[PDB]
Amino acid sequence: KASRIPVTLVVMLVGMTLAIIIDRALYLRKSVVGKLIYQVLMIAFLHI
Amino acid sequence: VCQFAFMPYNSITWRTEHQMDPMSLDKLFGVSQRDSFALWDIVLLFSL
Amino acid sequence: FSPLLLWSLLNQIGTISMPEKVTLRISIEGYPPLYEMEAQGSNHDNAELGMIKPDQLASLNQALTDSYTTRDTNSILRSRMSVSYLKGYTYEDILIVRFRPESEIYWPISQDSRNAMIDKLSRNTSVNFEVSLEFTRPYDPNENAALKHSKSWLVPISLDMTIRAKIQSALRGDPGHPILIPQSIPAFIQVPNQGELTLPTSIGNTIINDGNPRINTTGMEKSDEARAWFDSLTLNLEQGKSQNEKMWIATSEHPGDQNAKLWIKTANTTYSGRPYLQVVGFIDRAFPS
Amino acid sequence: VRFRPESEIYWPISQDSRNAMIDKLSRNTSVNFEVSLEFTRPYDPNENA
Amino acid sequence: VRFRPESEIYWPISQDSRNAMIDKLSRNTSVNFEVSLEFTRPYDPNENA
Amino acid sequence: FSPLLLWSLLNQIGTISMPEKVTLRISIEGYPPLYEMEAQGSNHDNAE
Amino acid sequence: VCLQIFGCVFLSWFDQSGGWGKTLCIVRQLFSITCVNNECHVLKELED
Repeated sequence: KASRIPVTLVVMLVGMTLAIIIDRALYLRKSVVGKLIYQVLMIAFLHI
Repeated sequence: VCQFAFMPYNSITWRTEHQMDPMSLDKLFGVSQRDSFALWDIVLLFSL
Repeated sequence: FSPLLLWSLLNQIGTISMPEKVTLRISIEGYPPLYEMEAQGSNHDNAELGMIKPDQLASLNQALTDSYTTRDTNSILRSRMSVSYLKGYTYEDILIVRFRPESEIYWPISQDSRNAMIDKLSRNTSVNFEVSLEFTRPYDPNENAALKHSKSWLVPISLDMTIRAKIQSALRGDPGHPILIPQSIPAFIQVPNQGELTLPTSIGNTIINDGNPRINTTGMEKSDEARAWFDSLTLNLEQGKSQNEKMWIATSEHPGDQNAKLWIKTANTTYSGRPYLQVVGFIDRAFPS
Repeated sequence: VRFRPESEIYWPISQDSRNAMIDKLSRNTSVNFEVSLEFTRPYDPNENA
Repeated sequence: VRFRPESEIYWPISQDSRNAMIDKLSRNTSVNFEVSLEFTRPYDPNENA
Repeated sequence: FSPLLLWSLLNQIGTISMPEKVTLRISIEGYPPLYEMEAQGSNHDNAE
Repeated sequence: VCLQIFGCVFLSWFDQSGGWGKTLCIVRQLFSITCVNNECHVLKELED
């Protein structure tokens, strides 16, 4: 089958868009600690 | 050492029985038949 | 992102019921059937139709996975494909049908029609033996219809004069003369959600060119290779009394090694002792809404 | 199409059913002879019918 | 609708099939009597069915 | 108010003909019928 | 090259019944002993 698009695809697209927004906000506000924490959590989540 | 032929998972029967499972023990551990080649490990070691 | 989630949740995958009644018919084209049989079952207590036991499925899987040689590379791919195709269906989606060897009804044919068959079978007319299988499922309130999958196979009778004379003598009523029909009902068949009976071409290829008695397929057309792994049938006529009742007994015979582990072992009838006619059906239970 | 003049199968009618048919044909009941023709084509994969 | 009590056709069952039925009815097999009713309407040109 | 009247007049209620032929069958499952019968009528002169 | 000629034609000598054969099969398998040449016919009776 695999014709139907699963809800995991749309929820992960939403998560990616939220990540983009968070990165833009972090760059705008100039928060090094927040950027480091975001990178650590994002890389752990990516690998897992 | 795990790429030897006398490992239980390297036999033909085990590979045939566990060719469609995405989370097989050999696949999970990262060591399997790899019938083509193993090159980029050498490249990384030499670059380092 | 709302239209995407709305589309994803709106669409789902349904489920069609396991088929209930299976019918078989063997005949000569344009004439009343030679052998008509049907089977309906409760799927848990009946023996003519039921789900495959886990032991039989495990034995079949082992026989399929151990069918290769350690020299040729292409046999590995064929065995892998056969095992992968078999693994797609669990033991609940595979059923076994056992047709009784004896005909259900007495042969309802006129004397003039039988004479017409004999005449048509005499000089030069090419008649084709017709074998029909039919699967029907229980009614579903979702769609106001009863799904029904039917398949018909035609096999030629050849132009050999001595064979045609023997078949004519057997049809007339002469005792001691059987009718041999090669390329008959398949051991393994697959019923789809909406289409027609499709052959498991992977298992067919494995049977054709993976066992020790390899079947020669050099001088054959493309339409015959897919039919080359079918089993042969033998029909005998039993009369007993003078007239008004004529029975046809049909017996199957697998091609190649008759005792190979690939084939599912058959069972014997509890009222006469003749072996059943076994058909293994793979059922698809998914339609894309 | 050339249909054979002779019937294909022997007439499967019960004695009591034949008597009922004769009775229905006797006094005043209007019985209609019915003739049916049927043509069927080979299956086509395009339409699942 | 008034169905005639008498059967329409003579019982077309084989001796071997009857023996198989008797055997199936003998020891422990649960056989179910099945009754089917069917209503069919005249053909309508609006829907080709 | 034109779409409402257009939809109201476009959609109507049809009529299906009176059923003609009625068949009954009594049997044991997986066996030829024990009692098969059918009835067709002219609806004004027939009695079945 | 001198082990290929030994293994490819004298494979029948590798068929000890039991005991020492278990270690014999292990050493043969870890020495990678087979018929690399494809023109010659692989010995047939040692299928098992």
